[PDB]
This record gives sequence, C-alpha cells and structure tokens, in this order.
Amino acid sequence: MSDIRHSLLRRDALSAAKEVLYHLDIYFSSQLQSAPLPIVDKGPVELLEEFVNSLQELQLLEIMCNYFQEQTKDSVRQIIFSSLFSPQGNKADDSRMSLLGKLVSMAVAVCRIPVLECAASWLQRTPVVYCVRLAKALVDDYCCLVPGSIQTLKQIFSASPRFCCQFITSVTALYDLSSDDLIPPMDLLEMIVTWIFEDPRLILITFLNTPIAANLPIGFLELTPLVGLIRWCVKAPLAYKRKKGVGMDRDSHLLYSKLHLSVLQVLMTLQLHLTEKNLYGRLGLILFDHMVPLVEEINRLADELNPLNASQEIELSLDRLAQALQVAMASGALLCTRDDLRTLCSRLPHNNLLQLVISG
Amino acid sequence: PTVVVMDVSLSMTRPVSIEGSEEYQRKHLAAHGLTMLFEHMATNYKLEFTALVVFSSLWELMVPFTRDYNTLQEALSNMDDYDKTCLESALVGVCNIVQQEWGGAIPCQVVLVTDGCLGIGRGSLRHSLATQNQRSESNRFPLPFPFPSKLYIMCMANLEELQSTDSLECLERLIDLNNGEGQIFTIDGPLCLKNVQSMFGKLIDLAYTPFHAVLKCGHLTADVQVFPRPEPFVVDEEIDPIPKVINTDLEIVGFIDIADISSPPVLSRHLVLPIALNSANQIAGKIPNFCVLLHGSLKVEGMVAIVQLGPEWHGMLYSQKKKSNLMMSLFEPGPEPLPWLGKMAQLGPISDAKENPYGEDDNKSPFPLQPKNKRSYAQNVTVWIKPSGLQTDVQKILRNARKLPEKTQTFYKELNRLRKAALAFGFLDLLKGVADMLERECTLLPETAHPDAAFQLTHAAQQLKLASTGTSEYAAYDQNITPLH
Amino acid sequence: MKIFSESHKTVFVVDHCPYMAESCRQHVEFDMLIIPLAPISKSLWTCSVESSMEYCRIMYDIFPFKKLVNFIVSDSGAHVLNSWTQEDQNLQELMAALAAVGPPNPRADPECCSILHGLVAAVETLCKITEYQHEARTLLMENAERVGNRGRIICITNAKSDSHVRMLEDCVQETIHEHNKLAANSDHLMQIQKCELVLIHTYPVGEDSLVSDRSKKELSPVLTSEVHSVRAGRHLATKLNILVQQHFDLASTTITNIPMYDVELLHHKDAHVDFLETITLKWCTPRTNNIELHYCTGAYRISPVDVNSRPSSCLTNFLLNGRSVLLEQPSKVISHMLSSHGGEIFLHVLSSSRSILEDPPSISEGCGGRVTDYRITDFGEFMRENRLTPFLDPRYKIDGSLEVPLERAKDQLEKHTRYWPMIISQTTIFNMQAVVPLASVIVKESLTEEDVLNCQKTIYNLVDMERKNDPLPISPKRDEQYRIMWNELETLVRAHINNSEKHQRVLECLMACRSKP
Amino acid sequence: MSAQGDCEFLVQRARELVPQDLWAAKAWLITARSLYPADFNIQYEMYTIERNAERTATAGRLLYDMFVNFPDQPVVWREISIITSALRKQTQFLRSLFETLPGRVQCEMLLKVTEQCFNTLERSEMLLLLLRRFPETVVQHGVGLGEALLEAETIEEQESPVNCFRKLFVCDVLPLIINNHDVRLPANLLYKYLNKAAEFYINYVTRIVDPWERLFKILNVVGMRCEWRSYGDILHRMKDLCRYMNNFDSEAHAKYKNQVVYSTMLVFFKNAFQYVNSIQPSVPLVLLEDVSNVYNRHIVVNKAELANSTEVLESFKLARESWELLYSLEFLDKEFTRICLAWKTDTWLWLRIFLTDMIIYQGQYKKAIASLHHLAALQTLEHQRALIQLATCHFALGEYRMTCEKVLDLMCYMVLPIQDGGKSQEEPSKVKPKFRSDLKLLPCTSKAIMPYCLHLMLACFKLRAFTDNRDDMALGHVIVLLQQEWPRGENLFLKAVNKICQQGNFQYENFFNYVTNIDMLEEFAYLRTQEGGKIHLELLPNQGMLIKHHTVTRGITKGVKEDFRLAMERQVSRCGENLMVVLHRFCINEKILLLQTLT
Repeated sequence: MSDIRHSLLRRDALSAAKEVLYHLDIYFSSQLQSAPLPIVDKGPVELLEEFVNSLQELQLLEIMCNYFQEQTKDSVRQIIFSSLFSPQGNKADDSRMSLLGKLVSMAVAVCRIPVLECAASWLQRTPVVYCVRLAKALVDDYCCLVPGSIQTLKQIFSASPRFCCQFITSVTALYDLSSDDLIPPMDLLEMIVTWIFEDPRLILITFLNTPIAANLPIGFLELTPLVGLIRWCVKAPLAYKRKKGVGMDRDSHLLYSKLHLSVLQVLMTLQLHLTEKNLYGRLGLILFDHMVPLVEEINRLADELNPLNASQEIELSLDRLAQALQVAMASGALLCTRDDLRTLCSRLPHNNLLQLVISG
Repeated sequence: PTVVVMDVSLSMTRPVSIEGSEEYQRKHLAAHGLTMLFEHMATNYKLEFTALVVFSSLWELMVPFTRDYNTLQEALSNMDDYDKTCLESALVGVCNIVQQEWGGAIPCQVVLVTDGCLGIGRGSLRHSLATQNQRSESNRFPLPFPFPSKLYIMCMANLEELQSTDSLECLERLIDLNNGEGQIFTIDGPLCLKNVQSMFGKLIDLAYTPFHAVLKCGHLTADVQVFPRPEPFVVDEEIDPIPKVINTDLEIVGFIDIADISSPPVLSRHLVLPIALNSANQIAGKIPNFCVLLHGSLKVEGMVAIVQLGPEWHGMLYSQKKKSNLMMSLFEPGPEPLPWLGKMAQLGPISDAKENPYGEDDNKSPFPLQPKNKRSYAQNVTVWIKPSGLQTDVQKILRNARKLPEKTQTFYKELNRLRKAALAFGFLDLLKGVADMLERECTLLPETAHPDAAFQLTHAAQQLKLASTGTSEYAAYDQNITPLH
Repeated sequence: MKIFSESHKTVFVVDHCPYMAESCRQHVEFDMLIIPLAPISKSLWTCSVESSMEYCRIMYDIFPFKKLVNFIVSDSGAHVLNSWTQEDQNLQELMAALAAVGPPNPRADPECCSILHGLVAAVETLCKITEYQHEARTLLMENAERVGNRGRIICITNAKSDSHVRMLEDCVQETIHEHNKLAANSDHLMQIQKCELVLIHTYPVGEDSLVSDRSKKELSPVLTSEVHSVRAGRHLATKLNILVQQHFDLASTTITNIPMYDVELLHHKDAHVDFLETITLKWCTPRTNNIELHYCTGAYRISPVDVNSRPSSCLTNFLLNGRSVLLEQPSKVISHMLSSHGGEIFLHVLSSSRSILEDPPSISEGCGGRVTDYRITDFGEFMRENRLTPFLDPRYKIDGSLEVPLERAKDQLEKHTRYWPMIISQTTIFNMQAVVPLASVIVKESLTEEDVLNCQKTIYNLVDMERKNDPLPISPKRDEQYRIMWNELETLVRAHINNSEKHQRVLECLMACRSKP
Repeated sequence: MSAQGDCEFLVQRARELVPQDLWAAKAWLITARSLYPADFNIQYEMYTIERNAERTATAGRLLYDMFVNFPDQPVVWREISIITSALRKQTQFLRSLFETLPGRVQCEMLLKVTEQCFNTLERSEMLLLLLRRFPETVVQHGVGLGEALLEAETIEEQESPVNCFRKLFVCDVLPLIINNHDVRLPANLLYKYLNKAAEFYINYVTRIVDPWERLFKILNVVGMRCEWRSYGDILHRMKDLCRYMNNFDSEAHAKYKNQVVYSTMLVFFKNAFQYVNSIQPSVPLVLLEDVSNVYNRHIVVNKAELANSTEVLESFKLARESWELLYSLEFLDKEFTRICLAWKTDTWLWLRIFLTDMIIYQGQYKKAIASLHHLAALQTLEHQRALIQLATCHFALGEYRMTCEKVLDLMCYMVLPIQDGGKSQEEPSKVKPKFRSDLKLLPCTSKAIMPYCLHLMLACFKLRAFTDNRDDMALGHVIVLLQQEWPRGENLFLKAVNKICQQGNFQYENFFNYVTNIDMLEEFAYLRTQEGGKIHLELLPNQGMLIKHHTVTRGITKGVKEDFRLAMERQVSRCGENLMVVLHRFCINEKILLLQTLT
C-alpha cells in the first residue's frame, strides 16, 4: 500500500481520491475473489483518511456518485461505503459524517439508488448516535432549508424501499418527542405518513430481507420502526398538549390516528410474516426493554400535565398504548406475559381499555 | 283545287270539356275553323276553286268546285250526322272527282279533317293500312295520289298526347304514302277556340298565302299576284336535288313573235293580276298601271314577253272566252327549254346583229333554229325490215331504169343508195340480184333502142357484178358508181 | 329518272363468227315484175345488223341528245366501232363502220373465236366516262360520287346450247367484277353500278330453239341476265322494236283517218298521261289561223316505224312543209297536235279538261283598268324593236369578257325604258312627231355621226316650231306647252347623258340653244 | 362481568368515532377482534363500516370470514340476498364485492341461497345464475333444473303452452345443458325437446334476438344427439337420404325416419313463414289464375309489385317439395299427421293461408274451397282474399256459374276507385310466354283486381254466348264487358257484330246505360244505315207495355225510329268518364244477369 500512497501524492485531491477509490475497488474485488469474508485493513482506512472549497467538495461528491453508479457489484459497494463512513473513534468522524450527509442528500436529489442502498446497509450496521445525526441532517436539508424540497424525498419510495424503512427508523429514534424541539416536523409527519400508507410493507421489508442469525447489538437501530412508530403515536398527543394552530393540531391528530391504525395492521400481517418463517413465538421485533422507558415517560407527562385539565389526552394516549400492546402481543411480535404487563402498567393512570388489556 | 274532306262520322259529335263556357262538339270546332279558312280563302285567295266532300260509311260530295264561298260557308252548318268511318273510300272518291274535273296535272291540295279515332275494322284506316300496302291489286291504296296533290290531315284530337294513346302512327304513315309531302296538324292545348284558330292560321300561312311578285320590264315596274302559287321544281334526284323556285322579281328580258314560239312545252299556266299597294275602282282604277298596258299591247300586237324568273329558268308572259288576261307560263328549267329556239342564253337584241334578221318588211324570221344533225324522216334512210320496203325500193330502181336515158342522175343516185346500204349491211346477194335484174331489163329493152341508155345500164350491171365479188375493187363505201360518159 | 340512268349507255355487240353466216331460211320475193330467180334470204348477221340499226335509228330520232350507243362486232378481233362523243354517235358513221367491217368470212376459221371477246370489250368499254359524265364530274367538285354509271349491254348471237349461255354468263360476271376492281384504283374509269344484260339469240326459221327463254335472273347486284330467244327475220326486228319501246319507256301512236292508210309513231310515254297497247288518234280538220298559241303541257319528239313507207312519207312530208296537224282522241275533244319546228316533228300534248284558271277577273276592273289613254301602239313599237334573235357567234366585250347576249337584251331593255310614260296624256314630247327621231335614236348605246346630224336637225325644227308658235298637242298657254315639252326633252336626254359623250354634246347643244327665261 | 358487555362497549366506542375518526374506529374494532375473535357483532361492525367506505378487497375478506364463521346469522343471509338481487353505482359496487370472493365460496353461497329459496320461479332464477357463472355445475343441476321447471309448469295447469317458465326453459336451460358434453341423454327425450322448442317459435313468430337461427341450431344439436347452411340445400340432402331411407328397413330406422320428419317440418315451417311474410305481410298479395287469353307450373309475378319476388318464389317452391315429401312417404305421413294434431290446433292463420296456396298451385280445387270455408270461419280488405281465391278455384275448368256469382259479390264491396289508378301506369309488357296465361300474384288493390274481375266475367260470357243462337242478354253482356282495355277486344267484338248481322235481333234494353264507347256506338249505327239487321234496342224504360197495351196506330213509327238516333246522340254526349266506374255500375245493377250464366 506504500506504493499506492506514494503514487497518489503527486496528484490533486480530487484525482487522488478517485484513483485511491479505484484501487480500493480492485483490492476489495481481489480480496472477495480470494476469500468469501474479506478483512478490512487499516491501510484502506488511512488512505481514505488522508486522500478522501465548496466547489472542490461538490466535484468530489459528483465523482463519488459517478464511481458508485458505474460499478455494478454490490459487495464491493457496501464494503467500500463502510470503510469510508464507519466511525473509527477519531476526530475525523465529524468530517466523515458531514461528507456522508452531503452525499446522501445529493443521492436523494438525483435518485442514486446504489448510493441509497449503500447508505441503508451502512446505517444498519451503525450505532444509533450517528444514525440520528444523519437523519437530522437529511430532515433539515429536505424540510427546512429549501421549501418544497420534500417532493424530492417523495420519489425515493420507488427507488430504495430499504432506505425508506431505515430513514423512518432513524427519524423515529431521533424524534422521541421528549422535548418541544424534538417534536417531528409537520412536513416530515406527512412525509412518513405517505411513505407508510402507500406501502404497508415498507416498514417490514428490512425484517424480511435481513437473514436473522443473531440478535442486534446493544445501541444499534431496531430491525423495524414499529417501536418508534408506536412511541410516536402514543406520546405524540401528550407533547402536543404539553406545547400548549388549531388546524395543524387537528391534522396532526388525524395523521397520528391513521398511523396508529396502519401500525396495528402492519403488526397484524407481521403475525403472518412471523408465521411462515417459523419465528412466531420465538423472535420478538418489539423488545420488552423498550416499553418500560415509554411507560415511565408517559407517567411523567401525565403527572406534569395536570390530569384534571388533560383527562381526554391521557385517556387517548392510554387507549393507543393499550391497543398497540394488544396487537403486538396477539401477533406474537411482543413475547410477554400478562403479569409483566400488569406490573409495568401499575403506575399508569386508570383507563378502561388499559384495565381490560391487563385483565385480558 | 282544294278538296275539303271533312269527317262527319259519329265520332266528332263527342262533346269536349272546355273550362268556363258551354260544351262544344268537335263538329262545331271544325265548322268554326273551316269558316275561318273559307273567309280567308275568299278575301285574299278569291281565285281558288274549292270543294267540300264529306265522308263516313259512304262518301258524298255536297258542293262541287266553286269560287262562291257563300255556298260552302252555309254548307258547313247544314251537315248531317252519319256514323262509321271509312277513310279509304273518301280518298278513292277524292281521286276520282279530281281526275274527272281537272285531269291529272293540275295541283290539288286535300285539306282532310280527321278526328284521330281512325276506325274499328273492315273499312277502317288500320285494316286498310296494314293490309292494302302488301295487297294492292285493283283496290290499290289511293294515298299515292296520281297528281301533284297535298294531303293536310288536321287531326283535331287534343294535343299529340291524346292521339299518342291510340293511333297517330297510322296517320303519319298515311302522309308518307303521299311521298312525304304534307303536314300533320295537331291542336296543342285544351281545345280552346283560340288554339284551333291558331292551328288554322298555321295552315293558312303554310298553304293559302298568295304569291306576291314584282313585274319589271327594264325600268317599268308593277306589283302583281301570280295565281296559282308556282310549284317548286326539281331538276333530278342525282345531280341537283335542291328544289328551285321562281324569283320574287320577275324580269322581262325580250319579246318573241307569237308565230316563232309555236306552242312551247310549258309547266303551268299562271295568271298575273296586278295588286294595289268602290275604293279599288275609284283609286286604283284611275292610277296608271303597267300590267294593263303590257296585256293590251301584247293582245293588240300578238306577241309574247320572254321572262327570266331564275338563273337558267325562263318563261313567257302572253295574253289570252271573251275575257282576256295576262297569263304567264313556265318552261322546264335548263339551258334550252325550247329546242327550236336555241340555248336561251344566246338570244340577244336585233341591234347587236349585223343586219335586221327579222327584216325591214317583217318578212324574214330568225326562228326556228334548224337542228345540227338531221333526223331520219327528213333524210333518206334505207330501212328494209318488212319485205315491202325492199320490194318498193327495187321496183323504184327498176322503173327508173326503164325511163333511161332521161332520169340518169336519179337512177344513178338511187342505185348508189342501194349499193351503199348493201355493202353496209353485207347482204351481197341483193347486189348480185339487182345486177341480174338489170341484165333482165336489158334483155327487155324497148324498140326505141336508145344508144346511151344501153351503155349506162350495161356499165351499171358490170359495176354491180364486180362489186358482188366482195374484193377491194369497188367495195369502198365512198366508191359511188359513176355513169359512163 | 336523271340523265345518268340505266338507259344512258347501250353497248351493242354482234356475233361475227362464220357460224353466223348461213341464210335464215326466210327467202324474200323481191322479184315482182319471165322466169324469176331463186328467192334470196338474208344472212343471220345481216338480219341482226339490220334490226340493231333500226333500234339505233329510233334511238337517235326520239333522243338526239344525252343518249349514246356503241357497236362492238365480235370477230377474231374485238373492234369498237364508234366512241361515246356526241360528234361520233351518228347513223351514217355507223353505216360506214359496218361497211368497212365487211361480210363475215365463211370459211376463214370457224372455231378460232367466239363472242366472249365482244362481251369483255363491252364491259371494258362500258366502264369509261361519257362527255356528259365528265362534264357532270367537273361541275360537281369534291363530291362527284353521286353520279351512277349504270349502263346496258345487248348481244345477238347463235348460241349452241344453254350450257354455253351459262358459260358466258359466268364469264361476264367474272369480267365485270374484274373491271370494277381495276376501276376502283384508277381515276379516269367509273365503276359500274348496274349493267343490265340482254342475250338475245337468233336462229333460221324451221330449226328447233336450242335455248329456251329465261326470265330475269340477277347473278350479281351489278348484272341482270334477261336472255331472250326468237327466230331471225321479222321476229328479230319486232323483238328489238319492243326492246327499244321497253328500255326508254316509249309509247306508240296510231294516227289514222289520213286523207289521201294508218301510220304509227313512237314517242315518249309521258304524252299519254292525259288518257290515263297503241293509242289511236284521228286527223282532224286543220284550221289555218284559228288560234296560234295553244296550251301544250309537253313536247315529245316522234319517230315513224316505217319511215320509208308511203303513208308515213306523205304525213312527214306534209308536216315538214310547214302546216301542223291537229289530232283528236276518241262529244269530240281537241287533243295532241303535231308540229314541225325546223325539221324535228313534235307531238305536243294539249289540255282538253277544264282549265282551273277559268273566268279570269276582268282587266277592266283591276287596278289601272279605268284608263283609256294607254300608249298601246307605242309599246307595240317598243316590243317590236326589242325582239330577240339567236346568236351563234359569241363575241368578246372588252377583254376576255364573252358577253351573254341575254344580259345585252336586259341592258337594252333598261336603256329603252329610262323615260317611258305609260299614258298618252302624261307626256307631250313623245306625242309630237318632231322629236320622234330623237326619241328613237337617243336610247341607243352609242349614237353615230349621222345620228348626231339627225338629232341636231330635230332640235333645229323643234326650235323652229317654237318660233312659229304652232299648236302643239294638248296632252296651259302655248308658252307653257313649249316650256313643258322642253323640260320633258331635257329630262329625257339628261337620263341618257352617261350613255356616251355624244349624248353630253347634244345635251350641251340643247342647253346653248334653249330659250331659258 | 360478562364479555358481552365489554364487546358492546367496544362496538359503541368504535361506532361513536366513525363520523369523527374512521381510522380510530377501525383500530378499536381491530382491538376488539383481537380480544374476542369469535364475536359476530364486532365483525359485522367492521363489515358495515368498510362498506360505508366503499372498499373491495377488505370487504370481500371480511364477508368470507363472517360467511364461513357465522352462517346462522340472519344479517349475513340478508346481505347475501341483497348481493344476489344486485347480481340480477351501488349495483356495480356490489358486483365488484362478489368478484373479490373466491369462486368456490361464491358457488357455495349461490347453492345455499338456491336451497333457501321457496318460490320456484326465483329459485330457478338463481339456479340459472349459478349455472351461467359456473359452467362446471351444468352436469349435476342442469337436468334437474329443467325437469323441475317442466314439472312445475305442468302442475300450474297452463292452458297455453306459452308461459314464462317455458320461455326461460327454452331460451336459457337448453343451450347450457346441450352445449355440455357430459350429461348423457336418451334418444327419446330429444324428440320432446325439439317438440317443445317447435311450439316455442311458431307461437312467437305468429302471435328476442333471432329465434329462427337459434332453433335451427337446436335442430343441428338434436341432429348429433340422434346420431349419438342455407334452407334450400337441406331439403335436397334429406331427399337423398330418403332414397336410402324409405328403402329396406329392418327393426326401427328411428334415426333416419324421425329426422326426415321433424327436420323437414322445421324447414317447411321456416319457408311457410317466409312465404306468408312477403305476401300478406299483415298492400298484401293473393294468388290467382290469369284467364288472360280471353281473346310443372310456374308463377308469374310482376317485379314492380314485389322487389324481392325471386327469393319469395323459391321459398314457396322449396316449401312445396318439403310438404310433398312430408306427405309422400306413408311412414312419414302417419307420424307427421299425429305430430301436427298434437300442436297444430286450428292451423292458426299462417299455415291455413299457406295451405290454401298449395292446393291452387298443385291443381286440386275442391280442397281449396273447403279450406276457403275454414278461413272465412276463422275470420275490410280481408274478405278479398277468401272471395278472389274462391272465384278462381270455382272457375276451375268447367263451372262458369259460381265464378260469376262470387266476383259480383266482390264487386259490391270493392268500390274504392273514385280515381282508380290514373290513366296508364306502365301498359302491360309485351313479354310473350311460351304458350303458357298462368298463375299470377296480384295485390289486393283495384289497380290489378279490376281488370281481372272483368276478365273473369268476360271469359264466362264469351263461352256462354258464342255458342248456339238467339243472341240473348248473353251476347249483350259480352259487348258491355268487351268495352274494357281497347283495342284488345277488337277481334272478339267484330265476331259478335258478325253474329248480330246474321240474326238481326239484338235486344239488350240496357245498351244505352252501359256501352259508353264511341268505337262501339259509331260501329253500331252503321248497321241501321246501309243494310243492318234492324237491331231492336228497347233502350227506354217502360216501352214493352207501350207497344202491347196501345192499339196499332201510324203515329208511333216515327218516334220508334227517332228515339234510337236521339238516344244514341245522348249516349255520345256521355262518352268520357271512367270506364271502370261505368262497367262496375252495370255489374252491380245487373245482378239478375246471373240467370244467363247457368248455361
């Protein structure tokens, strides 16, 4: 790798990046031809670090997009994308994060399907702390800076559905509605609502296409956005009356109700999807460890919201949570017992649907 | 000569449905129309002979030819109502009466008034037309008139449409048998009186319009009326088929003594009556005319006045019971209608001739012109058809031989004629025989015994004997026998 | 029909073989007044020639013009004896031609030749054009196609059998077809449209008729076989006589009651349309000068059938002497009158039936009939002066202008009537004897010097009479009469001024000598 | 606490949210179903709510679920009945709802509805529904449905075979059952099948898309069943099989004999309708004789009166051979007679009319008169057909008496022609038949009948008067009736005159009331002039007793001579007019004229 570094030192930054990308392409192709599992060495990492103005950055991004579109072999694409953007615990991660965000925004702008699927694959094997930042950057770029740019994100549905599911998962993980600033954007609410309602299978394509051989690592994103969508539907009204526009509030409430119904239907068909795969009653896409924090924060919001003034809001939130839990545990997605459900719901406020769900 | 054959059969008593006024029978319609015709023919064609024969089953002639139209005009309103129609009998009777009265040369128009109903059979028009054309025999169809006739059929049966339903081909075939000379007349319209009046006016204008003319003798002029209207003539049907009529302006060209013209072959004797253009006697009677002077001069002097009607067509304007008038004739068109007058284009004034051919004492006469080649009866031809002719000739030649030597020249000429005929006809035995009888008469010579007579007969006999050989000694035609000196 | 009919061309042919040389067994008695010689019989050829010549004599006597006839003896050679020009279709020339032909040779070569040469020559001669045909063709320019050349051929021969008759029938049909084909391409040869054929046969009497009579048979639309058969002598003459009567639609007449026997005349049939097979007419009393201008509707020439017999000779001589003969048809009615106009006896046809122009209107009641002062005698003189005369010498007018004498007569007529008053009282100049020579001489085309002297003398004594104040005809003072007659004379001479310069001279002399107030 | 109260509370909570939040109501219903999957009320609530949203896939899913799980609920049966009624925007929506259901479930539901139905007509209605939608059900239920329909129709005691049940059976059941190649049927039921079918068309076509073609297809179908194109070539083909059929037969010959009987009947009736549809469509036509020569048979038809004359003639001729074949064979004759008597009834009218034209064509006349009596009994324009065909068959060859009687009666009621038909409408063509005056086909109007009627009477009187002597009213009637269509009566009238010339005793007493023809009036007066037989012509009413009851006086001869000419002039004045009107006027007035025709 010393000769490659020496040769590329006589070229400009963009040209050096292009030839080192080509060299990594051929090296990884040879490695995969020799062995099924190629080991990522520190040599490519440092070459990308010391080889890969606004005009120069735009030219480099365009060259990267052209290179990604030209090559047709997916394994090299994914491996090189990971080696370029996988965090290394160094100070250069921020520059890598910014470059990745700009590249993904450009790919969404010009519909670069290979780049979108590379981002989806890398984001699947990335800690959530970087995924939420990338989602935040994309949401800004396509919802706040340029008005009307969300229509560019509209067309991504027919290009890379896995990227759509991953983006939904990332934005649900980030926008946890724990604060007013963390409330999901109204445009983003329409955006995800249209994505999910156009294709109910969109939030389940990742589970179907991913070979399940081991549990997801702690701190990584969930297989499906079902937990995030359920949380959005449950605590979304609570944050809405915590922030207290009547028309926007009514539209948001209708959106959240429709999204909750679609999530229940998705869980209903996910029962079948776990059925043919022989994962019914064995693998749970909705982990038990996630319901405890949401229940605790529901209780905190209910105590803070003066239930005498927001009895209807608390009743609606508890009804939505009870419906979500009933559909999850009836579909086999939530592997839990009724005693455990009773234990976690003891501190929750009284709600006839919740008590009926607890009793069963 | 006009014969008004009016049908009187029951078919013309059928009333017509004329709008507005009362119903008229077709007989009354014919009566009114023929009344118009007779009034016109009496007022402007008064010199015309006319007759009115009525036919049905049998034809009868009520009024014969007459110039008094107050007889015929009343003869129309006193008619009977016979039944049955027989056109053939009427045509036969018309032929018979015209032949009996006028002859076979005078023109005779036939104004027939039919009804278009024809007949039903036997004597009907259909039966005779369909049969007698291919039958003829003694009862030959009389439609081909034996004289320059004119068959005008006035079929007063509505328009052509009414007679096209049943029978009009029969009528227009009937006209055809007259060599196509005639005209079928049909009343176009709803039998109104005006329409039949116009129909009869059409007939009048076609036929009974007097022929006016101007009579010019150099510069002297006169306005005349030639009655009858001259018939157009045709030279032939091979080299000149277009008929020729006389010109309107009859020009006098010369005057020929009545003795020199003899009696020329004329075409039709025509009167020439001056026409002005008691008022007539009190105005036109006193105004000096030219026809009166011409007629008076011609009658007093006794001459004619050669006229030139059309190119290569001349005539003559002579004079004249006790009544007299200036009647003009017409010659046969051609270069020389009169053979004994020479080509009429070669007759000129006596001034251009050297002397006066007529003579100072009016004794000599240029006419008649001798023919270029003499005929046979004027010449001396030798015919021998009957044996009587040859016997007469031989008796004459023998008798004149006895008179020798007195009429030697006549005997020699007769013998020359006899031998000329003999070698012309090649009947040589006759020449031998006449030699033999000359010898026989020599044997029977009288006791006078004239010396010269014997020598002449012996020489003649020897000439005939040598010519009877047939050799070219005296066989030449011009080798006339010459008596001995 | 027209001039060019089927009778226009008659082409006689005659047998000349030695077979047609024996006598006809009809010996005659030409010996009338010892022991007479043996009776003599005419030969077959002589009889045929004689009968043909009688036919042609009748031909020429009745139809001098527009009917020609040929003569083709059929011998070892084929001779045409006369052409088609009118100057050669004459009787005496035919006599000369037959005389030069000579009697048939008895024993020269009997079987060497037959009459087929005669027939082929006849069909050859018949196709030519007559002088009249040529004149008609020249007159009718660019359309001289409607002139038929139809003719007629006549044969006299002694046929052996009917097989021979059919043989030469086929021969003549073939040769007429060939002649038509040959004349189709040529120009100076017409195409026969109808050649009627007659094939008379003759035989001595006492011999059987080897050929029976055959009716009309059309072997072609251009031929009509009408083969006859009759004995020689008188029978053949009668047959040719009825032939000449039939061909030209002739007719017979039988004038009788002749003061002194009957006589027979042949003329055109149209003379007998008044009567409507020999009509019999009677000689009627010839009045000298009863009437002079008869009404003759037809003038048809006549020809005696016995021109050398005593009755016909007497009748024709009396007619030629000048007087006519008024016949009458069988209470009596006047009819056909004979006449002799220069030596061609005519048979005029009168009209005994009622004339349709009977009782003409009186000339005393027509326009102008009430005037009794017409210059009838003067117009009689005018008629006599302007009489016509025949001109056999056509002269030239100015330069190549062959003046028509009829136009000369018309011009003289116009000149003589430039001033012709109709009534005596109208004029005064013409009534005076003094100006009569001037009136007679002034109308002439060109007055001579003697004419000038005469007119000068006439005006001289006219002025003398003016001076003497003599009483002029009344025709209002004496001076008025003088001035009016002077005006009339000056009007008369003025209208003739353009006639000649001498007329201008006499007019100027009159003006100089006029006593104009 | 019972679970029913909880289910009711959940349903009510879902129901209250429908006008405000449909998706929240659906989520509540889904939760209730998850808690209580066996509750019918919640499932019906989802079904109704989704039907209020107009969805198809989910509606079909839920409908199948409730039908399988809850078949005893009356609400489900009511919904299925409404769906079936719709099958018989909401109609299309319910049609789409049924489409989403599986085919087997649809068949099961249709069978259950058919079982639950009580009315036989309606039960057969959705039986045929399920039959057409599921062709695999033809074998098991096709025969049963038709048999039950036939038995129910028989039970109803339908006096007329035409009824709704038979109409559905013929139009619907038979194509379905006979188009299948599984159900096996005997060779005898086919005879009843086409016999029932034959009754269907003739009752319908005499009194719908194309029954004639459809039933002829059935004939083709019954053709292969017995074994197991234009209408002209068939008869010749079956005729050839007869040359193989009426020959040697051993036991049954059921195949050929039955086919040549029934099939020949159908084509015969098809031609029968064709012929009686063109002629007598309800101007109608009638078949006559010609008699036209008053001065192996082929029909002479004017092309102007019938544009399609050629094809109509062939159908009639080809029908005649079919009926001839159907009666020529003795074996076929008896069965066909039995077959007709079963369902021919009174021959209706079309066959009865068609039957008569066969008789007049063949040559027999007596049966035509008898058939004509039947037509009058079964039965204005109509009386012409019975009378005019009765006249010609009465004429026959040698009657000449009843013919004049019938035409005179027709003359009395046929008087339309105030104007007749103008003057001359295409004067008869000069087409000369080869020595044939044969069968004509004229309209029922005066334009063609009027010359024919007088043609008949002239023919009868011509034979009546031209033989023997005494020239009675017989000859006088020929003269009057010869007035028509001049000049075709020329020779015959001249023959009458010649006879009148021979005897000279003509006496009609009505001559100057009928003969308004100038060509006849003019000819007649020719006799009185030259030599004629002093024709009597007592042409003045009340003249016989004037001569008889008055003493012989010499002042009457002038009047006797004058009146004939005067009245002849009077008749001349008439002339003109309409010839048919005057001839007819003589016909009706002289109805006692028939005394002479008895000769």
